[PDB]
Amino acid sequence: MRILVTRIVKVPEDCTATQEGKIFTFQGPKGSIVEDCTRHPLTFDIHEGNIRIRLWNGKRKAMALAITVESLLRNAIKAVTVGFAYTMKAVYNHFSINMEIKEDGKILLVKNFLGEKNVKRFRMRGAARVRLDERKDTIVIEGPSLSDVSQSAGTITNECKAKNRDSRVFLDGIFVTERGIM
Amino acid sequence: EKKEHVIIDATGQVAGKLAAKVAKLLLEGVRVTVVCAEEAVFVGSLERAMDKFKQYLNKRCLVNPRRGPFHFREPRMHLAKIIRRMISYKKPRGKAAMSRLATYEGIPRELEGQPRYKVTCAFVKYTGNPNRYVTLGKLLSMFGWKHAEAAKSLTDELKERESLASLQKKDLDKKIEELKTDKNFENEVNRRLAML
Amino acid sequence: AFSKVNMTIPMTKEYRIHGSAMPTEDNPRPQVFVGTIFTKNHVFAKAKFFKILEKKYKIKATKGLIIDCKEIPEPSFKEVQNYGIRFVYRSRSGVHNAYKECRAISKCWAIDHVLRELAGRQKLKRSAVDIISVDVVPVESLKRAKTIEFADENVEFPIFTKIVNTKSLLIPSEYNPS
Amino acid sequence: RTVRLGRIVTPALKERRHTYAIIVGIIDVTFVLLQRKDGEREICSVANLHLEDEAFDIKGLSAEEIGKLIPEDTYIEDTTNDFDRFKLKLRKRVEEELLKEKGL
RNA sequence: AUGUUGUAAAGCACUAAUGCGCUGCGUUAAACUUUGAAGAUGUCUUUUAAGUUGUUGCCAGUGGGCAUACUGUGGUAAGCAUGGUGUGCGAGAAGGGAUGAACCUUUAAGCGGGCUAAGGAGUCUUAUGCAAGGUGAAUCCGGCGGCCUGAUUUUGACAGCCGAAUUGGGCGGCGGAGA
RNA sequence: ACGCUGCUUUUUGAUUCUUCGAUGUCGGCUCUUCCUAUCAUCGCGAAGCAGAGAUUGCGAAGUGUUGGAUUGUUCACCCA
Ligand SMILES: Nc1ncnc2c1ncn2[C@@H]1O[C@H](COP(=O)(O)O)[C@@H](O)[C@H]1O
Repeated sequence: MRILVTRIVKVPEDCTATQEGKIFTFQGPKGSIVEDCTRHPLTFDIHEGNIRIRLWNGKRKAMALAITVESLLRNAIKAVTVGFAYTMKAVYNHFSINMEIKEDGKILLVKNFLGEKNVKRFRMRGAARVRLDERKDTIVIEGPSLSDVSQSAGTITNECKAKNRDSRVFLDGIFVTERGIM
Repeated sequence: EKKEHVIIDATGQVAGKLAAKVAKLLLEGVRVTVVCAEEAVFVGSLERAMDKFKQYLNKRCLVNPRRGPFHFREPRMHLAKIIRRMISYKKPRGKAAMSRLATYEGIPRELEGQPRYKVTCAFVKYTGNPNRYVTLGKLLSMFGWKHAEAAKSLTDELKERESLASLQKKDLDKKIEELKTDKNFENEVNRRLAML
Repeated sequence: AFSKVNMTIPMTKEYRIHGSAMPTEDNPRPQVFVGTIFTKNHVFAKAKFFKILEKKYKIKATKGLIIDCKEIPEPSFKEVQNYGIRFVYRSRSGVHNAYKECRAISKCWAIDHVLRELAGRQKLKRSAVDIISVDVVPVESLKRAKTIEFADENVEFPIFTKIVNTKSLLIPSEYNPS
Repeated sequence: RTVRLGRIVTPALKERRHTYAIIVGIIDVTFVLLQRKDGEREICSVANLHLEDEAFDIKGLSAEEIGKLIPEDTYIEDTTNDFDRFKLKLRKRVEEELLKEKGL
């Protein structure tokens, strides 16, 4: 324990923060973000243009919460300045996996996939667009948010899995291979 | 013989701590109406409150369910039943005390400019779990209550037209103030004061 | 400011006792012992002094003599310092040792404060504890981190508990009772 | 507002909030040592205090150097048996009976 | 003041048992005792304290008991069966334990004035507060400004150049599986 | 394996507290409801899971769980 603990989050040149009662609003040269913090028992303010977080007489579960809230704010800052971009790759043994884009990178269709007549359809989470890279069979997902880019990729991996057969032999699916920058 | 009346507002009030005090007023001959009955709270998590309401629904006379216990899903009817079971209501002194109670979701139209009170010990911020609670309206909407959006509407329209009435009243307090500080005003009133 | 319940006068007291075996004509003028005891009650202090002699020597209360019993009074001027308290205590299954520093305004106020903390953390009454010694620790022989941090000057912190500023049953709807 | 050596305080109830004291010792997060305006030192818990917005420095101040910083008690004894407070209510009644015909 | 005793515990001196080492170490006893309590039980002295009965007539009911604190015996055990010492219900109301033959207080409804006991002081229902922690077995798991013991480190530890604490065993409260 | 700790009230004992101025004593047929320690159907783990067929585990009691020969039988045992 301690009597006081303090954390600092640096705000770079382009980002411009704003605070309306525990609610933080960022705006960089890639979009906006609203990072709400009304439910946490900690103190917020902007000191020398930076974010400051304080905690008085916290035990160990409140100290673990103060460090996780600090690292969600630096994720929201680098979303509206550099962005996020994930890259996925489809692999197979016998049946080619055909992929299509329906809206402006809002829907992703997945054809044959192990001889299926069914057509899987995925909808990207808010403020994320799906694109098509040019290696040979690769897609890219981009947007000004880590929450939506990583949840859209994790759904696609979780839903292509070859039910009821040995997973050591039927190794087909779509995996993440590069977590990068816009 | 008594003729006193009290309007009680339940917005951040623990539901059990308010019911025990409202029932002691009814027994001592006071008329009570509780408004905004859907905004009372239960300390804890929503998973703990749904498990307790689910065991309540299980109680049921197997021989004939029409005789059986009756499970009310409206916030005004459910909170009235918590006050009733604070007291001995089968006896005639308890029947009279239940005649002095009224309950509402939102605020009805007739009680528009009259003052409301809160109970000093039922504020949720005096417990050790401030910011972990469920309102009575969110819990009951998950078992059948339909009119949760029509209750928030009716309350805000009355709040706004109860705030305008305060602006008209405050400005007259300034126009009357300057008249009391006048010249022909005082020399008049000093004459009425002159004839005791 | 008043508190309305007096918290500045402790419940514990201190006594300095001289004792002996009861003289005979086969053993006239026996040996004299002395010690201090923390407890309530002049009467409680004498019985505990004889349970001490009976377990090391074999002198019992029915064959013993109390020669002197003095109560040490509280200090007149109040000031916060650091203390250290040796003691043993009885459990569901045995007897144990402990050390436990703290801050107080006297030796008997410091024992009341240590008992007050063993009642929530280990669930002991007060009769399951025996005090071996109490003394003042200067500033740099401190063994615990909690006392080193509060013993500093220029300490500062806000408080987050609420306050009841009225003793009515019903308050107007927009009043903020804290 | 913070707890520190030299902060002024007042009791919690809003009545009986016309007396003052100063903090001259810190025991733990719950208990402090106070010195009242009269000279007495007492132990109180922070759930019975109301922190004021003025603070001082007390380093070598012994007991009386440190007792001249406490403000004085702002309490007024009362009078006006029944006839004194009858006139004041009499003066105002004529105002509304006049202020009605003037509208407002 | 002066006699009697062979239990509990302990022990191997007798009777009966029990492993090793080649004098020691290890384990036992309702029908074993070299020892041996707490407690019981005789007599003298009121020329010790404190307190304040003898002889005999005429006659009733009763001879299925039960509970409990402590303590034995038989039984895998039982709200089972059967002994010992005290106190109850029986033949005992009233206040309290939500409810109850036997539990805790206390021993019996006249008319007034005072105070307590057991048990309690959000509400049914008469009556206040202050503080510290917190949010059914074997057998396992976590935590704590708790305590006891060890080791490593500004001559740069632990984790993966960095700059400050890291860690092994236990104990006492608390929570979770087994359910 | 050798040992050790539990739960249920469906077996059969052990006991004798209630009923002898009487509580109609086995099985089948008919009809309703409840339990979960799940047989099938729905979802999901492990493998000495290649596929097929099965084996073992978890969530789950909504709905289903038949027709006959021999025996008074409960039970049992065969056929479809
Ligand atoms: N220990 C603490 N350290 C820092 N901020 C706190 C702490 N406890 C509460 N807060 C914050 O301070 C405010 C508490 O004051 P209040 O909302 O008036 O009860 C809220 O904004 C909390 O998020």
